[PDB]
Amino acid sequence: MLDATPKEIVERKALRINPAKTCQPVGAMYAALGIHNCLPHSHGSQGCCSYHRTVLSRHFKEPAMASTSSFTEGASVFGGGSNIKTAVKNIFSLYNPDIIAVHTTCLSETLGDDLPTYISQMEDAGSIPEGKLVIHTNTPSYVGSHVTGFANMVQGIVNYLSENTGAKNGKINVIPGFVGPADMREIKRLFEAMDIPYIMFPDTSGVLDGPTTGEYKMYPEGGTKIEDLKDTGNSDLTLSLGSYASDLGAKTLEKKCKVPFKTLRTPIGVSATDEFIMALSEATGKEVPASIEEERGQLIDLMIDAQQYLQGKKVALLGDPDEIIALSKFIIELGAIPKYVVTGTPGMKFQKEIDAMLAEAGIEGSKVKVEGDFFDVHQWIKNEGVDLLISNTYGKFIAREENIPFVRFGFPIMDRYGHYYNPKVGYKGAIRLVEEITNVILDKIERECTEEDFEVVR
Amino acid sequence: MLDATPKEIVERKALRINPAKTCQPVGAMYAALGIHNCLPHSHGSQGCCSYHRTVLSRHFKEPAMASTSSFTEGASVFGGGSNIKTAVKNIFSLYNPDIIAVHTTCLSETLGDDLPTYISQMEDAGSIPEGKLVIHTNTPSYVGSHVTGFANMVQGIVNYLSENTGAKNGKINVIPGFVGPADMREIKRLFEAMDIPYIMFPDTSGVLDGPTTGEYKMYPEGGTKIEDLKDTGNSDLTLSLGSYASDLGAKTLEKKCKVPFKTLRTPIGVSATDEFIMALSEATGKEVPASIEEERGQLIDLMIDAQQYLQGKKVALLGDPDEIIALSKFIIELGAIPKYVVTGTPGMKFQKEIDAMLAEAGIEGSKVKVEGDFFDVHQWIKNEGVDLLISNTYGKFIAREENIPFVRFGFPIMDRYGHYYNPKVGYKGAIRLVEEITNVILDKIERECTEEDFEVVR
Amino acid sequence: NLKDEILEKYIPKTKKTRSGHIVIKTEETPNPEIVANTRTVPGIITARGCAYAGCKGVVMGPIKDMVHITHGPIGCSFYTWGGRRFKSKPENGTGLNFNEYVFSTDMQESDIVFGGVNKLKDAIHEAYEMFHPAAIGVYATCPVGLIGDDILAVAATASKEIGIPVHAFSCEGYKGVSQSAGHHIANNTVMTDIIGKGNKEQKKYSINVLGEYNIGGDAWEMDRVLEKIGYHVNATLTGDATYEKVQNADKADLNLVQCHRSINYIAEMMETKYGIPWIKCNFIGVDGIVETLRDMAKCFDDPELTKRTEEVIAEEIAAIQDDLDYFKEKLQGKTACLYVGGSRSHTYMNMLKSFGVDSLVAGFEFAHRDDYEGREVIPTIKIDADSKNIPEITVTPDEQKYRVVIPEDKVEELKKAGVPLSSYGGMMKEMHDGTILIDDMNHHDMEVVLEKLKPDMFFAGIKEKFVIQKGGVLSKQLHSYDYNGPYAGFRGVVNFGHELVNGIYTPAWKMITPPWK
Amino acid sequence: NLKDEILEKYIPKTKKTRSGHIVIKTEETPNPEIVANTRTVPGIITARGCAYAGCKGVVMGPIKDMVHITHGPIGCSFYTWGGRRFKSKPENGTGLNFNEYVFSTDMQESDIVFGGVNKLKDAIHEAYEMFHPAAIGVYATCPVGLIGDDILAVAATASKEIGIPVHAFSCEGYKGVSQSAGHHIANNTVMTDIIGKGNKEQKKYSINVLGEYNIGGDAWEMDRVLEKIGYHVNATLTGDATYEKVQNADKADLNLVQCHRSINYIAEMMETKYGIPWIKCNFIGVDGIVETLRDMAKCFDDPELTKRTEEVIAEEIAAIQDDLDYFKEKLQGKTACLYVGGSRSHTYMNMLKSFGVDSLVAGFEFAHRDDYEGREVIPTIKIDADSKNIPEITVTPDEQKYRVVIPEDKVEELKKAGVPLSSYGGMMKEMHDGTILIDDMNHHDMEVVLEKLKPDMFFAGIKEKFVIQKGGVLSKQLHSYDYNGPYAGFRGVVNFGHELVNGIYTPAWKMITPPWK
Ligand code: ICS
Ligand code: ICS
Ligand code: CLF
Ligand code: CLF
Ligand SMILES: [Fe+2]
Ligand SMILES: [Fe+2]
Repeated sequence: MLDATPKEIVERKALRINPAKTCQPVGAMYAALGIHNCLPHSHGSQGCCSYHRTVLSRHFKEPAMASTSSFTEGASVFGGGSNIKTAVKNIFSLYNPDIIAVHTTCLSETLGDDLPTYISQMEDAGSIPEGKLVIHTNTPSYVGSHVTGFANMVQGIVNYLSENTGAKNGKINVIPGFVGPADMREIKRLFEAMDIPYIMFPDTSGVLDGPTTGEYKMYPEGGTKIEDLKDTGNSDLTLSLGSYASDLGAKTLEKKCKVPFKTLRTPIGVSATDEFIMALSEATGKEVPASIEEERGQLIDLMIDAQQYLQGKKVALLGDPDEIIALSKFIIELGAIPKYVVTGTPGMKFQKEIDAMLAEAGIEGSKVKVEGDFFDVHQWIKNEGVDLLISNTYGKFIAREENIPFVRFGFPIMDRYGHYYNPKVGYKGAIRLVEEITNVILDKIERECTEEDFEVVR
Repeated sequence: MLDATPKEIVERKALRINPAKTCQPVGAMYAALGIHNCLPHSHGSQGCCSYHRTVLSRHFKEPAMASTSSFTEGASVFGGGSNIKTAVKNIFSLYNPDIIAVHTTCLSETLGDDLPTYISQMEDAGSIPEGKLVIHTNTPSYVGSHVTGFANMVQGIVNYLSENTGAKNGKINVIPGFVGPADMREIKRLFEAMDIPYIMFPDTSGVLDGPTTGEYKMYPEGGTKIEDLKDTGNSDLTLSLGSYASDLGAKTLEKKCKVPFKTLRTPIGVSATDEFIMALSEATGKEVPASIEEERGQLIDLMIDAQQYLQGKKVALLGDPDEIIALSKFIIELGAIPKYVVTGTPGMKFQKEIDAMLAEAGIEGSKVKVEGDFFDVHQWIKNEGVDLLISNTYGKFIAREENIPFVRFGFPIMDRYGHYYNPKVGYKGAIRLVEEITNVILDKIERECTEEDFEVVR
Repeated sequence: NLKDEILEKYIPKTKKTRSGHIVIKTEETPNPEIVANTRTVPGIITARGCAYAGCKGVVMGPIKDMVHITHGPIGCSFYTWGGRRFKSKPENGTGLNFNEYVFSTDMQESDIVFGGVNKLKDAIHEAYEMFHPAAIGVYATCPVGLIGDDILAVAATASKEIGIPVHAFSCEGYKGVSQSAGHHIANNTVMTDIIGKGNKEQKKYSINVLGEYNIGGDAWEMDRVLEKIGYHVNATLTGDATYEKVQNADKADLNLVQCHRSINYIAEMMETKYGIPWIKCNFIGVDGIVETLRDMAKCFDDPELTKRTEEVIAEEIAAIQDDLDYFKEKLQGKTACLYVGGSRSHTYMNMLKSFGVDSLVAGFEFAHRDDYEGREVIPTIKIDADSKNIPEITVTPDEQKYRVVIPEDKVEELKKAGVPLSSYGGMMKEMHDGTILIDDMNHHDMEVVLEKLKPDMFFAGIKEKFVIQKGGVLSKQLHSYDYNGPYAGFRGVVNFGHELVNGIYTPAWKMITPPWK
Repeated sequence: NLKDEILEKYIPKTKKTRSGHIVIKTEETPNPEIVANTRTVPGIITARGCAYAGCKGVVMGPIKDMVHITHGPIGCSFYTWGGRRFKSKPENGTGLNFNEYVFSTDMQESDIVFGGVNKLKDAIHEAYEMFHPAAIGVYATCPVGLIGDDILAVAATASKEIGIPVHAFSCEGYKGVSQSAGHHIANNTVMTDIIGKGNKEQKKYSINVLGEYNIGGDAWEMDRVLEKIGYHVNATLTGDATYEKVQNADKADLNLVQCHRSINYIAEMMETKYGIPWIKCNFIGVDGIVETLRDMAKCFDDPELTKRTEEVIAEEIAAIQDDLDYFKEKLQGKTACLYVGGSRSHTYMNMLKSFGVDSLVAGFEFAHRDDYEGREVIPTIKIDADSKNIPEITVTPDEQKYRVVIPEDKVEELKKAGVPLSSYGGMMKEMHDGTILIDDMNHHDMEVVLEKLKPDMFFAGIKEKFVIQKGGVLSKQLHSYDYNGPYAGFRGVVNFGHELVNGIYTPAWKMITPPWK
C-alpha cells in the first residue's frame, strides 16, 4: 500500500501530495451551521458547495445544507453580483432561513467580487424580507486552510451582529474553535456545572449530531440563536479557545463592542483543561464543584493505572493546529513522545508552541513541520518507526502499510460511526482519548504476540 | 491457541472447562462495597477472600478491601464461631468501618456455621460498639453463581436494615442488579433528569471507579448510606433491574416493609431502556424530558446510519443472565442474530426469554445453553462460524484463535483500561455499544481486505 | 398533479424556467420534450458539480499509472481523494498505481497575483523524477485561466524536456453548467492525444467497454463474464485502466458504451476515425445484461460465440435465481424514486422492476436531451451560451488504420433485428408510461416528491441520503454504492438486492417513535 | 521506633501475638529470632492465600501436559485461570499444553450432600478420553474431606482403568495457614509418585532448576544463559515442565534451588534418595546471577566450563552496562519497601541496591523461620497445631540409583570456599543494619510504614498495588511483574530497570493536586 512512496527523501518544493488541510470554505460552512436557522451560502461555482456539503455529510453521517451562487463562465466576465442577487430571491422564497451566511471561493476572490456592495443593493431593492438577515465573510482558498475559513466566518458573525447596547447580560462568550459538536456539548456542560451563564458561538450541537425523529427538519433545533449572537456585545468577557480558529472573532468583538478577551488552548488533556477551568473560576469567582474535581481525579487515576503502556511511546500526529498543539501537550503529559508533528495549516504559532513543549520535556530528535503533508510523515516513518499514529481518516493508509496502532482524531473522520457523539475535550474527553490510545496499543500487542506470551490480565 | 479443543463434540456431563461463571462470594463482596463505610467480610478460609479481592482489583484497577475469618483446620473441626468473634474485635479497632457485611464460603456452608447465633453472641458480649452494625448473608458457592451471591447480599441488607417507620419519603428504590459503577451512574443520571427522588442500593459508584487524590481512603466517598438503606422501607416502590440479581431483594423488601416492586430488564438497548423510562414515568406522573428523548433519537439515528454493518451478523454471547438477556434483545434490535447464547448461571428464565425473543424475530438455528461454558461455545464456533463475539476477558482466546471481532462486556474485564467509566445501560450506553461493535467489525474488514478493496469512506 | 405541486412555491421567474425541466411521460406522449443541460438556478440547492469534477474526478482520475496534478488551491485536490470509488490494481501485479494519492500545486496568494506557471512546471518535474509515471495530467481549476496561466504551453514544454506525455485539461470549474462539460473536455484530449498512439497487435473477439469506471469492482465483474464467454477485453475507458491500454483503444472490433453521457464523444469519434462501431451496453440488471450479451453476439455473428453466450447466461442466472426469488418476495409492491447524475437513474430501472418494485419518479443532475429522448434530437438541440465555448473536435478517417468492421449489408440487417448499432434512444423511450422525470432536481422538488408520493425508498447520493432517511425513508446510494459492490453484472444483482432487503428490513425504522408519544 | 508505631493501634491480645512477627536487624543482633508460619489473625486484612493455591495454583499447575482437575465448586478453578503467569510452550513445538484451560468438577449441592466421588470419576474419564494427557491431577478444595470424598482411592481406581498416572492432592484450603502447606503437599506426591519414574539416559553437565516456575519467561531467560555456557538443563520444577521431564528429574548432577520455600522438601529428599547435591541459586540481579554461575562452575570443577562461565558473564554484562548505569543515575538515593510471598522479597534485593535504591522494610506473607534466619535455625523450630497435620514423608537411598556425585572431601573444600552446598542462609543476612522485617504484613502495618517512612516505592502484589498508588507512591508488582518479563537473568535486569524508571518518571504523579488547591 502507498507503494510509490520512497524511503529516500528528496526535497519537494512544489508538488503537494496527500494534504493535511483543505480549503477555507468548508470551515466557514461549518461555522454557519452553528447558527440557528442559518443557510450557509457558497458564492462561487457550484462544484465547491457540492464538495463541501459532501465532506460534512461523510464525517457526521448527517445532512449538511447549503446554497450556491452557481457561477458560470459569464461571471468570469461580469462578476458574481447578479448570481447572488438571484440566489437570495430563491433562497428566501423556497427555503426561508432566518439568516443567509455567505462565504466565498477561490473563484469569486480571484474575480474581486464585492459582497458589501451586492448586499446593500439587495437591501435597497427589497429582496431581503423584513426580519431576515444576510451576512458575509471572505474566504480565499489560496490563503490558510479550512481552520482560517472558520475563523473568518466567526469574524463575519461579529462584524454583522454583535452589538453593545449598554444592557449587561452577566455572561461570558465562548468561541469553541474548530471542534466537533460533542466538544461543544462538553464545554457547555462544564460552564453549566460551574454555574456560569454563557453564550457559545458558533455551536453545531443539535445541528450536526442530531436525532432521527421521523421528520426531516431543514433547520435543526440547535445553533446559536440570532438574538444571542447580537447579545454577545453585552457580555463581560470572551474566551477564545484555540488561537487559530477563535482569536480573530474574539479580537474583532473587542474592537467593535469593548468586550475583553482571553485566549486559551483548546481544552484537550490535563494542563489545557486545567487552564480552562481556572480561567472560568478566576473570571467569575465561582468555586470548582466536586463533580468536575472527581472527573479530573479519574483521569489522573487512569493515566497512572495505564502508565506502563504509554511511557516512551513514539507518536506521529497530523492535524489542525489548535487541536494538535493541545493534543501534543497531552501526549507529553501521558509520558509519551510527540515524535513527528505536522499541520497543513500555515502559521508560526504551531512551530513555536510545539518546539517549546518538547524542549520543556527534554525531548530531542522530533520533527515538527508547518505545511507538511501525509507523504512527509510516511517518509519519516519509513526512516524511523513510531508506536502510534493519530490523525484524520487519511492516516489509515499509513497505519495499514506500516502496521501502526491508529487513533482517528480531528477532521474529517469518514469511516467510523458515532465518533461525533464522543468528546475529546475536558477531563471526560481526555479519558476517552486515553482509552482509545491504550486500546489500540494493547490490541496490537495481543494480535502479534507469540501464543506463549498471550496474557489474561493487562 | 486452544489447540486441544476438538471440532467433533462429545457429550460432557461432569468435566467443566473454562467456566462462564464464578462462585457466589465475590458477588456478595461487590454488593457490600456498594454500602458506604462498609467492610466486606469473608467467613471462611482466607484463600477465598484473597481470590475475590484480587479479581475485583484486576477488573477495576482499584483497591478492593475485605476481611476474612481465616479458618484453619481447627475451625474445620469446631466451627468458625471463635474466628468471626476475633475478627470483629480486630476489625472495629483497626479499621473502624460503620458496618461489617458478612458472607460465607463453601467451607462455612459445608460445616453449617450458624451466623445468626455468633452475631447475637457478639452483641451480648459487647464486641459490637454502639452505632456500628454487623449484617450477613449465606453464600454457598456450590449453588448458583456470583450473581446469586450479589442477590443474597442484597437480601441480607434488606433483612437487617430496611424499616418501614411510617414516614413516607416520596422515593423510588432502585436495585440496579449486577452491573458496574458506570451503569449505576447512568441509572442515577436518568432518575435525576426525570426529576424523580430515589434510593439506589447497592451503589458502587464512587467506590470502584474513584479518583486518585494522593491520599488513600479505606472507605471511599461512594456507597449507599446506612441511613438511606434503613429508609428503603419508607419508599413508594422498588424497581428491580434484572430478575436474577435484584428480585430476591425487592421481594424481601415487599414482605418485610410492604413496599411494592416491579421487575424490569437490565436497561440495555432500545426496548429495555424504553421500558425503564416508561416505568419511571408511569410510577410518578413525570414527563420524559427533551434531553432523554434526544439521546434516544441519536441512538436510533446511529442504528440506522450504521445498519449495513449489522444486518444479519451472527453473534456469539456469553455472560451473566440479566445482562445477556437484555443484550441479546439489543442484538436483535440492531438487526443482527444471537447465534450462540450462553450463561454459566443456572435457571430457567434465561432459556425461556432468549427462546421467546428468537421466535418473535423468526430466528431459527440458534443454540442457547444454560450452564454452558467457553469450551462449548468454542466447539460450536468450529462447527459454524460467527461474525462477532461478546463476553468477558476470557473470550479473547477464542477471538484470536478463530479471528472473530471481539467486544469485552460484563465481568470480569481485566485487560483494558477505563471500561469501568463507560456505561452499557441506557440510551448513552447503547450508543457506546454500537460504536464498539461497529468499530471491531470495520477494523477487521479494513485489516483483511485486499489493497484494491481498501476504502476511504465507510 | 405532481408537476403543479412541485412548481407551486417557486417565484414566477424561476417557475417559468423550471417548468420545462419536469415532464410526465404517458401512453399518448411517449417521448415528451424536456429542457436539459441549462444553467443551474442560483440558490435553488442543486446536487450538481463542476467541470473539474467531470474531467479530473470522473473521466481521467481512474487512469491508474498516470500522475494527475490538480493546478489549483488545495481543496480541488482534497475533494478528489478517494470519495469516488474507482478501483485499481497494479497491472500484472507489478505496475504503477496512484489511486491512493492526490497531487496538486497547492496554489497560494503569490500564485494568484503573479501567476502559477513556474510552480506548475516545478511540480511536473518533481512528479516525473519521483514517480516516473506513464504520463502526467494537468487539470485546471477556477482561478487558472483568470490568473493568466497557459497550462497547454507549460505541459508541452515539460513533455519535451522529460520525455513522457503531459496532457493539459482546461476544466476550470465554471465551464459549462455541470460535470458534463468536464467529460467533454476530457474526451477531446483523450481522443486526440492518447487513443491510437499504441502499437499492440489486435486480438480475436476484441471489445472495449467505454464509459465504465470500475466503481466498487463493477468492471472486474463485467470482465469476468465477458472473458468466460470468450471475448478479449481490450480496454476499459477508464476503470482500472493503464495509460497504455487507453493508447491501444483502437485495437478492438466493437465498442460497448455503458455511460453514454460521459463517453459518447469518443464512441462517435472512434467510429469516424477507425470505423469501429459501438452499441449501448446496459450491464446493470439481468434484462440489461442479457440483452447486451445477445446484442454483442449478433454483431460478431460467430456460431460458437453465440452458443457460449447462451451457455454462460443460463448458468449465471441459475446460480442466482434463488436470490432473485427472495428479493421479489421481500420487495414486491414497494415504490421507489431515483436520482442520479447522468446515467444511473436509467440503468438501474430494469432491476428494481424485476424485484417487483415500481419506480414513480426519476431525476437527473446533468443529463442532456439526447440521454432523456435520444440521439435523433442532436440536430434539433440548441447550443447554449454557457457550454458553447467547450471546443468541438472533428476527426477524419485515419487512412492507415480505418477499416470496415461490419460492412453496410450487415449493419442494416442488424438494425432491423433490433440491434441498435452506433445509435442510442434514452431513459424515457424505455421507461413505463406514467413515469415523472425531473431534470436538475433540487431539494425543494425532492421534498415535494417525498411528501406527496410517500415512496418506500429514494435512491440518490451522499448529500441527499441522510435528508431522506431523517424522514423515515430508505435511501441507498447509487454513486458510492454505500461502500459495497459491484452492483454491475450478475453478481452485482445479488449484491444490490441483498443490500436493499437489508436496508428495508432494518428494525430501527419501526422504532423511531418513542413509546411515550 | 517503627515497630512500636506499627504495634500501637492493635488491641492487647493482637499486639502481643504480632509483636514477635516484627524484628529489626542490627549490629548487635544481626540475626534476630522472628515468629513466622503461624495462623493469620482473623479480621486483620492479610494478603495470604490457601493451601490449594500453593499446591494446584503454584507448584503443580505449570506442568503443561498434565490435566489439572479441581475437585470443588467452581470458584477454586476460576481463580486459577491464568492469573499466575507461568509460561508454557508445546514441547518440541508439538506436545500438549493445557495452560489456556481450567478443569473442574463444578460441585453442586447434590455433591455436598451425597458425595462428589462419582462426578469426580466421570470427570477424570472425560478428561482422559478428550485430551489423552500425560497424567491427570486431582486437587482437593475446602469441602472435599468434610463431605467424605476419598480422592486417593478414586484416583487409583481411575489410573488402573485408563493406563496413565492420576495423582490426588489433599490440599483443602484450610490446611496449614497459608500457601506454604500446599507446597509441601505437592512436593510429597511429586517426590514419591513422579520423580525417578523415567528411564532417560543422563547427559553431561546436567543440572535441574528447582522452584522456578517460568513467570513471564524467567526460566527461558536463565536457560538461555546456562545453555550458552554449556550446561544441560535437565528439568525445571515446574516452569514450562513436561510430566516426563519431572519423571526424569533424577538425571542430574546438581540441583539449583531458586525458591527455597516451595521446593526445599524435594531438594533434601533428592539428596537423600539419589545423592544429588543442591545449591541455593539466585538468578535475579547481576550480583546474584554472577555468584550463582561462579558457584556452579566451582561445583563441576572443569577448566572449560569455568572459562566459558567467565566469558559469558563478561559478554552479558558488557551488553547491558549502559542500561545499568542509566538505572543508577535515575534511581539512586530513592528508598523502597518489598513485600512478597515467601522468596522474592529476598531474591530482588541485590538488584535494587545495584541501582542505588535503599530497601528499608521487607516482609514475607508466609515464609518460615528458615527463610528469614537461615536453615541453621531448623533444629529450634517446632510445628504448631495449625500445621501439624501436613504429612512428613521419609525417603531412603535408592539402592540402584544412588551415587556419590561430589566426594565428601570436595564437599568440604567447596564449603570453605563459600559455595552454599545443601545449605541456606536467609533474607536477614544480606540485609543491611537498621532495617525492618514484618512477617504476615497486614494492611494496617503497611499503612503505618507508608505514613512513617514515605518510601519512594513499595513493591507488592495486586491487592496492595492500587492501595499504595492511591497514596501517590509507585507500586510495581513482584508476582505478576505487571504483565511483563522476564525479570530474572541478565535480560531481566534491563526489563526490571526499564519498567521501574518508567514508573518513577510517569508525569501524572506530579499532577495529582489540581491547580485550584
Ligand atoms: S460518468 Fe457520470 S454522478 Fe456516467 S459524472 Fe457521475 S461513475 Fe454518476 S450517474 Mo457520480 S454520468 Fe458515472 C456518474 Fe453517471 S461520478 Fe458516477 S455515479 S455513470
Ligand atoms: S513459589 Fe511462592 S506469592 Fe516461591 S507461593 Fe507465590 S512464583 Fe510469590 S514470592 Mo506469588 S514463595 Fe513463587 C511465589 Fe514466591 S505465586 Fe509466586 S510470586 S517464588
Ligand atoms: S468549482 Fe472550482 S474547480 Fe470545481 S471544485 Fe470548486 S474551486 Fe475546484 Fe472550491 S474546492 Fe476550494 S474553493 Fe477553490 S480550492 Fe477548489
Ligand atoms: S480457601 Fe482455597 S480458594 Fe477458597 S474455596 Fe477453599 S480451596 Fe478454594 Fe473456592 S468455590 Fe469459591 S473460591 Fe472459595 S467460596 Fe469455595
Ligand atoms: Fe446521522
Ligand atoms: Fe484505578
